[PDB]
Amino acid sequence: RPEIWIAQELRRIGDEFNAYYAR
Amino acid sequence: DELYRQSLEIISRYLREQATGAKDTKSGATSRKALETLRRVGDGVQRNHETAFQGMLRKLDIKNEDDVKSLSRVMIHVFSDGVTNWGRIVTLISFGAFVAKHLKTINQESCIEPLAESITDVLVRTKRDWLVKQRGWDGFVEFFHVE
Ligand SMILES: [Zn+2]
Ligand SMILES: [Zn+2]
Ligand SMILES: [Zn+2]
Ligand SMILES: [Zn+2]
Repeated sequence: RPEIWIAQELRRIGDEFNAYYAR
Repeated sequence: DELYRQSLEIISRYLREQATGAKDTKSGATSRKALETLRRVGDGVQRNHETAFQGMLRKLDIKNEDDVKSLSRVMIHVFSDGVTNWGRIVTLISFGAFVAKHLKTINQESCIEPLAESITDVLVRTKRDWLVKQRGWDGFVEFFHVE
């Protein structure tokens, strides 16, 4: 539950960073 | 293992800088360039997700400098949906650096080495052929290249 939440926020932020620089 | 040796050099150097706040003077063409990229983009992701990272650190509940096993499972879990990109990778390293910083505040004499080895392990073992396919850190460097 705790590890799942951390993974999901890192994933969200990472994918957002990816999308930006893949412009 | 050049790729492992190179990835650890980059990741340890970045984590050490962030944790202590000082650079190091000491094959580094793409390495120096990867660390330059990491510094710029790493600080980028830390600056705008400060509340989120703090939230994640509390949840992570890190005991000491050797308590990296829960961070390792987190990193495996991030990748477990089958998607790999430099955005995720840079975010994980950037998070490790955030963790390194708070480890130096609850001691001020902690090797950041276990943290770095742990991140480098997940990265290189579990994404080996992925990293090789795009010439390792040149892929990282090119993806985050600004003109
Ligand atoms: Zn999950
Ligand atoms: Zn964001
Ligand atoms: Zn030391
Ligand atoms: Zn250029």
